[PDB]
Amino acid sequence: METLVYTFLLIGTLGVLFFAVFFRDPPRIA
Amino acid sequence: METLVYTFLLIGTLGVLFFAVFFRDPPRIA
Amino acid sequence: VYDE
Amino acid sequence: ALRTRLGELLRPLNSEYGKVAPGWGTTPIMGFVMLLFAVFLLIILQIYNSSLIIENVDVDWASLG
Amino acid sequence: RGWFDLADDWLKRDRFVFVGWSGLLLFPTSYLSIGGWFTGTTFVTSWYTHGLASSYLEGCNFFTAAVSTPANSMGHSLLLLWGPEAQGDFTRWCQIGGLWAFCALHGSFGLIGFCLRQFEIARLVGIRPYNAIAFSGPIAIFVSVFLMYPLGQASWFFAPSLGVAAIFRFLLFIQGFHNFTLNPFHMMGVAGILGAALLCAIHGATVQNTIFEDGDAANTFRAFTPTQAEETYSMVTANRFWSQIFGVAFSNKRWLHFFMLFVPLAGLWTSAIGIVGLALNLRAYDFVSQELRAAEDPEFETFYTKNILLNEGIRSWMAAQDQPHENFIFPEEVLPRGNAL
Amino acid sequence: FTFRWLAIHGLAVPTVFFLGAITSMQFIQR
Amino acid sequence: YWIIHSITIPALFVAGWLFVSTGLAYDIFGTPRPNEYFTQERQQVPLVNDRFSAKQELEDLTKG
Amino acid sequence: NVSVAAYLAVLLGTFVPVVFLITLFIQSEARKAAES
Amino acid sequence: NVSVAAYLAVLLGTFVPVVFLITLFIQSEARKAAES
Amino acid sequence: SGPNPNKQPVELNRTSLFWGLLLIFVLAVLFSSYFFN
Amino acid sequence: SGPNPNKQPVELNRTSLFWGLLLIFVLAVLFSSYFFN
Amino acid sequence: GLPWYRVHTVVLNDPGRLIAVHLMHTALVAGWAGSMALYELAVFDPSDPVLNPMWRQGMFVMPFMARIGVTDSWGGWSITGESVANPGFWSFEGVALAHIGLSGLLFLAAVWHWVYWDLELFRDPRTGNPALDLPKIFGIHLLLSGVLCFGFGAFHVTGAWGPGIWVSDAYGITGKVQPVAPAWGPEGFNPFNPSGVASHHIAAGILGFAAGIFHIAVRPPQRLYRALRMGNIETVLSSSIAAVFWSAFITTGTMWYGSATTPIELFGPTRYQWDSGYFQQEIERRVENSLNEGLSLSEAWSRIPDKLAFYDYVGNNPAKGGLFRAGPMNKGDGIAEAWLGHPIFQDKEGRELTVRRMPAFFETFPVILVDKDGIIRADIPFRRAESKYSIEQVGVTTSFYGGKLNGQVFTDAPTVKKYARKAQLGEVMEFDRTTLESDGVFRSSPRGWYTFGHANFALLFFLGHLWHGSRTLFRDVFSGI
Amino acid sequence: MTPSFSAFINSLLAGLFIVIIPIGTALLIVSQSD
Ligand code: CLA
Ligand code: CLA
Ligand code: CLA
Ligand code: CLA
Ligand SMILES: C=Cc1c(C)c2cc3nc(c4c5[nH]c(cc6nc(cc1[nH]2)C(C)=C6CC)c(C)c5C(=O)[C@@H]4C(=O)OC)[C@@H](CCC(=O)OC/C=C(\C)CCC[C@H](C)CCC[C@H](C)CCCC(C)C)[C@@H]3C
Ligand SMILES: CCCCCCCCCCCCCCCC(=O)OC[C@H](COP(=O)(O)OC[C@@H](O)CO)OC(=O)CCCCCCCCCCCCCCC
Ligand SMILES: CC1=CCCC(C)(C)[C@H]1/C=C/C(C)=C/C=C/C(C)=C/C=C/C=C(C)/C=C/C=C(C)/C=C/C1=C(C)CCCC1(C)C
Ligand SMILES: CC1=CCCC(C)(C)[C@H]1/C=C/C(C)=C/C=C/C(C)=C/C=C/C=C(C)/C=C/C=C(C)/C=C/C1=C(C)CCCC1(C)C
Ligand SMILES: [Cl-]
Repeated sequence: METLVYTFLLIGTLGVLFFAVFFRDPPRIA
Repeated sequence: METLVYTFLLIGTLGVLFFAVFFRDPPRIA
Repeated sequence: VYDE
Repeated sequence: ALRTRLGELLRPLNSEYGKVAPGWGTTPIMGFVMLLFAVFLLIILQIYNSSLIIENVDVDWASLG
Repeated sequence: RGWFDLADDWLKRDRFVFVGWSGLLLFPTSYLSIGGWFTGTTFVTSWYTHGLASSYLEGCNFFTAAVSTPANSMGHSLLLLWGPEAQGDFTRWCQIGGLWAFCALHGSFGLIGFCLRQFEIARLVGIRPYNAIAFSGPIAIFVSVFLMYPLGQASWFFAPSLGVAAIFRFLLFIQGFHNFTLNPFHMMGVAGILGAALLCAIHGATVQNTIFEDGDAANTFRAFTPTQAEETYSMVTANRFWSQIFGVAFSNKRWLHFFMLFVPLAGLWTSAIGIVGLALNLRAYDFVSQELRAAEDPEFETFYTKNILLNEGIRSWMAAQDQPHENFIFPEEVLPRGNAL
Repeated sequence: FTFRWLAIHGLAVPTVFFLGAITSMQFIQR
Repeated sequence: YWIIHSITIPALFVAGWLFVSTGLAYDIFGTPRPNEYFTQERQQVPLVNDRFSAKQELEDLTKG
Repeated sequence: NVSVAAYLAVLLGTFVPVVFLITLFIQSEARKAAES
Repeated sequence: NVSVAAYLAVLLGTFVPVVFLITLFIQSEARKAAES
Repeated sequence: SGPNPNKQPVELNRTSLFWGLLLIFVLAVLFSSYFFN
Repeated sequence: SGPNPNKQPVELNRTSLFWGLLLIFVLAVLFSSYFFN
Repeated sequence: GLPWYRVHTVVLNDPGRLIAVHLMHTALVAGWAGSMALYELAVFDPSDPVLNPMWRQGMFVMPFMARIGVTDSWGGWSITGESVANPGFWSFEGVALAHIGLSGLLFLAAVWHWVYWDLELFRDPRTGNPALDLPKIFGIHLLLSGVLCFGFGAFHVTGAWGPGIWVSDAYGITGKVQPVAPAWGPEGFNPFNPSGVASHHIAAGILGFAAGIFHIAVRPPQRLYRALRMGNIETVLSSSIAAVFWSAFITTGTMWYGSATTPIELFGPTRYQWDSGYFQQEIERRVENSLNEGLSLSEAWSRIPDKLAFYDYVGNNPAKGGLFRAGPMNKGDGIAEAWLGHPIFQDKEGRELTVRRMPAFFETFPVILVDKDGIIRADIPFRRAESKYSIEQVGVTTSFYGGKLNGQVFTDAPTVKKYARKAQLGEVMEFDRTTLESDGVFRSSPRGWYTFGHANFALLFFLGHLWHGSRTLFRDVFSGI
Repeated sequence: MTPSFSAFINSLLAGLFIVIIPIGTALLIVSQSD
């Protein structure tokens, strides 16, 4: 069952990377 | 070990009651 | 005295 | 600011904020006491380290009895 | 003015080498530590402590010469020259490894003095003291590895000896007896160090490749003047580049430099936590589930079990000569081997 | 007798002594 | 000055040379000579066993 | 043969800091949207 | 007597809804404080 | 894309927060014995 | 009592949120094997 | 707005809410103490005080309760194993309930101080803006701490108006809570003298009382006030963190190396007692003394107490556990049931063979049997290696003296090599592993866990001292240059 | 007074007359002179 936890953690990390890339705060000149 | 969960749940409910009583939104005439 |  | 009996009782203890003694005050006394404390710490450290053997002293479990 | 004031004025003079109040602790301690290390690697032997030759006088080179740790008979003694072990005899003090304690103690106080020097100089130039907080990383490394680890162990003997091959031995010894690669805090330390090197290289290349054309010469080092209010490289171009190459990029120069500061410091502090854990043999040596699986299944093998076997081989084949005080005598039959498995 | 002078000779008189000692070590029989 | 150095530095280098060639380094620092690593009675590696008798133990080991 | 509270520790030590960060970010965005 | 799953069910079932409500309340209070 | 006109703020008053916390804790107390069986 | 003048608002930008989520998930990945042992 | 890592700095210039948050932290700490004590009581088994002590069951706060007088439970049992007729309120349960009630009262006080933050006491009379006269506060609290220290040393420890402190023998066989008289000579400074604790607390309390009087009466010099930033709370924080990690390092050292304040019956043996064979030498001495009296070997080994033999076991070494090997030592190597007795190995030649003890440094150590001449006579091959000194070949036979197996001799190669493997761990002991599903991997004693936690805490607090001292000394340039 | 105690007190003096006293002398001498 620990394999489920490992896979869940890995995909959560990958999803966090995906959201950080494609949903970041858009840089603008101030 | 389940006794610790039961006691934690009961104490949490009592604390929720305490905070609802003594930290409610103060009623005002508007 | 008092420090400033 | 609320006034209370305990607040008025303890007010003089929190009254002289920023009050300082002139110049170096009692700094040499503080330095001398710090030097004595450093010597004492060195003595007790070297006793536990066994680098210092006071007579009548045995840093060991067997000294318990 | 007062003696202090005049001494403070003299110590704060703009000379070639800033002395300061912290210099009174830094210069003698650091000088004595470095000189003692040179003396130990040049003349002092390790024959009566480790059963080894570690001096240029004995025939060692730069790699194999070291200031070896004291004998395992000394314990966690301060090994003062006037202490009961040496009793004022310089020769016996050097033979028992007291020069290692000399170097370690005066070097720890030299590190403290250098940290205080960074603090002092930062207070005079008027800048925030983010140095002497970065140096807290190396300070923690030295304290955990050279002081806390032997203090948690049997004696100063198991501390790292001050030498190249001695440091390599210490690495392999810790790997064999603790499986320190498997330690998660060491993993965080490795990540911090490698990420800091990555940040240094990538930031240098990014700045060098995003400079403004501020000069007519092909060599662009002259186009930067010392008092330059304008930025010498394009932050917007660098941001766009990494935003569209890596998917994310720095937009704040401040944050970027704080991150380049934070990564190695955090890595060093995590590794220090791991070494402090090792000091009491509280190590992440093995996974219990994997050991149980391998015990009840001879056909179950992973690289972790191979690492366990390698560590066992390291311990068994290095115990006899690495710990001569224990008088380990291991017959060839009990020495682990691949064929023996 | 300046701080630079004293620091230099502190880092020079042992340096030359050790260089001479190591040069002598190079001609030991071994 | 340079003149001074032209005498002090070579003399200091020769003193450093003689500190090793005359055998004074072995006596001062206790480093064993190549012919006195193992004595006739003690063919094993000499190791200190007690911290509080280390001086006497080293005197016994290095006596021969 | 893995432990049991082990799962509890992993899941909670993942969730407790994640929901804290999400709550803080949502609060900050709420302040930004209200002021703007 | 049931496995950490029963423990995981009770503790997560309690927390996931609790932290959701706390986040929503904090967001609402943040908007109220920002607009006043 | 562009600004979405259907965006609306979401509010939960303190009374609602306490009602929710009480409901969740009471449901946990009730169903903990059955989950632990 | 009364309105306190020290109250200040807290801000977490999105970069900080993503840094925190990445740190928590990476620490979980690292220490899960050791917690499961 | 404020970043996430500066939020609590809102209570910096608010003495009332600073007191409130400190009250909240104290309430949390007291509540943790009470809850941990209750959990340990729910877990603790007082059935076998000698072979299943508190330090073998993972008890952490119970040793600290027992070190200064709490030894009985409302369950009619005591740590020493002596049944008590009327326990008394100040049992472990009573202490836990008192700490929980104190946590609740501190929580209520924190709520009140947070709500009622604006008090005239916290505002300077000269300028309305709130302020704290840190030197006078330090003098008052130092006088309070000196009074508490003198009271603890003179009344509690000496037993004049207290229970005393835990005192054990040199080998942790007969220890209990008793009063100690102060030792004012040089003999009060070695860490292994309980009288030194009483004399220390009395003298240090008197000196602290005098120092508090001074720091109340005398204002600081202007030079020190400007140099140390004494009008700033952050310099107090930095100095307190410095003293705190200093004390943490000292307590870590005393716990790891051993002291009169770290009894072996409460925290377990130290690693240096196994390194030097502290209990093995005593056991051999006792056996030799019994033999010299004329007693036979079986009688001499039947004289060795089970507790003393259990102390000479490498599974009780704090340096044999793991970082992620969680739980009590009973979860590690099973619960000890009885001593099997000292084994003696003899080859076909009859030479006494001794199994070399496993050093704490070795996760796996070879099984080696040596005679009085230290010559390797028998061994167990690594895995499946060709052997010339195998136990089946040398014909080693083992005989047990004392314990359950007293008078029993074993010849079968398998049982002899099993007993040799068990004897490389020190005195042979029988364990049951079914009650806790033990895994056979050694755990760490509470001594080692305390040492690890507080050493890491001391290092992190050295980092905190550096950061907060830099903050308070370079405040002016913090927003930037 | 064990030989250890004597070594300790002599250690204290040597630190005063070989490290503390000389190094400060220079600081007071050279600071006052400049
Ligand atoms: C009426 C007050 C009171 C009493 C009688 C107790 C009694 C007890 N507590 Mg509790 N506790 C209290 C208040 C109290 N507590 C509060 C307010 C807190 C919250 C902070 C706690 C938090 C707490 C925890 C977390 C734990 C206890 C524990 C204990 C037990 C062991 C105590 C021990 O070893 O301390 C040892 C204390 C020290 C060694 C500290 C010494 C003081 C230092 C050295 C001062 C240093 C600075 C000083 C100012 C310098 C002086 C200068 C000098 C010149 C004078 C004991 C039954 C332990 C236990 O067994 O669990 C239940 C435990 O783990 N307590
Ligand atoms: C000074 C602190 C301290 C110390 C020394 C101890 C010591 C002990 N405790 Mg106690 N405990 C403490 C604080 C402490 N406790 C606190 C604060 C709590 C409340 C949560 C508890 C609750 C508690 C319980 C409920 C139990 C213990 C038990 C124990 C014993 C074994 C613990 C063990 O094996 O550790 C194992 C530790 C680990 C496997 C990990 C430690 C943390 C490492 C260093 C990594 C953590 C950082 C890392 C980044 C986290 C990643 C998070 C990621 C998922 C995001 C031992 C006597 C047990 C026992 O036998 O008592 C009867 C037991 O059942 N403790
Ligand atoms: C008595 C101890 C003490 C006290 C009162 C303070 C108080 C303060 N510190 Mg200092 N600090 C301390 C110890 C202490 N610190 C130590 C030991 C370290 C080294 C790690 C630091 C490192 C440090 C830094 C680097 C900074 C501060 C800052 C601050 C300020 C704001 C803290 C904040 O909002 O955190 C908010 C924290 C959170 C929202 C979550 C943090 C949760 C942590 C990461 C893990 C959880 C810990 C756990 C719940 C309980 C720990 C157990 C305990 C025994 C340690 C405040 C004045 C900050 C400041 O304002 O200065 C400019 C700042 O930048 N401190
Ligand atoms: C790397 C180490 C380091 C650094 C950079 C700092 C830096 C700082 N500290 Mg901290 N501190 C440290 C270690 C350190 N400290 C340690 C280990 C302690 C003991 C717990 C303290 C205790 C402390 C207090 C109580 C205070 C400071 C303060 C300060 C600040 C002013 C400078 C000062 O007072 O220096 C302090 C001087 C030194 C660290 C030098 C020590 C040199 C000693 C005296 C020589 C000993 C020689 C002798 C032979 C030793 C023998 C040992 C041998 C037996 C092994 C500054 C931010 C003060 C401040 O203003 O806070 C904002 C303040 O109030 N610190
Ligand atoms: C092995 C790697 C390594 C070395 C050799 C090293 C060395 C140095 N870094 C310094 C600075 C720094 N290090 C920093 C970050 C880092 N430094 C790192 C890793 C290292 N740093 C890492 C990983 C980081 C990231 C956190 C910063 C931020 C600074 C500085 O501010 C400072 C500087 O200005 O550098 C530019 C200098 C400290 C001078 C000093 O203490 O006063 C004099 C020297 C003393 C007191 C040491 C003598 C005593 C030593 C500890 C024991 C004796 C050692 C022998 C002499 C030699 C033994 C050799 C064998 C081990 C092989 C020195 C040149
Ligand atoms: C084709 C692209 C291929 C790669 C795509 C993925 C790479 C980009 C990843 C983005 C997320 C990382 C940053 C999050 C946080 C975030 O959103 O950062 C945003 C941040 C930009 O922030 P700003 O400069 O705008 O911040 C201004 C400050 O005021 C904010 O405090 O970017 C960076 O700081 C540099 C990032 C370093 C790179 C870190 C890489 C970490 C990799 C971890 C991998 C784990 C793998 C586990 C596998 C199981
Ligand atoms: C060729 C080469 C290639 C690569 C580049 C390169 C590295 C630059 C180069 C190397 C060149 C080389 C080889 C450079 C090497 C230069 C050398 C060997 C310098 C030696 C300096 C010795 C010192 C400072 C000893 C001082 C003694 C002291 C302080 C005594 C201390 C004492 C001790 C023992 C303890 C007791 C107390 C006292 C009395 C205090
Ligand atoms: C309110 C009140 C008023 C009157 C009525 C009343 C009901 C009687 C009363 C209530 C009184 C009551 C019920 C008081 C009881 C209050 C309680 C139960 C307080 C609990 C405290 C627990 C703490 C501080 C644990 C902290 C864990 C930490 C720091 C992290 C630990 C670890 C982890 C896991 C993470 C990694 C680090 C490590 C160290 C490994
Ligand atoms: Cl392999």
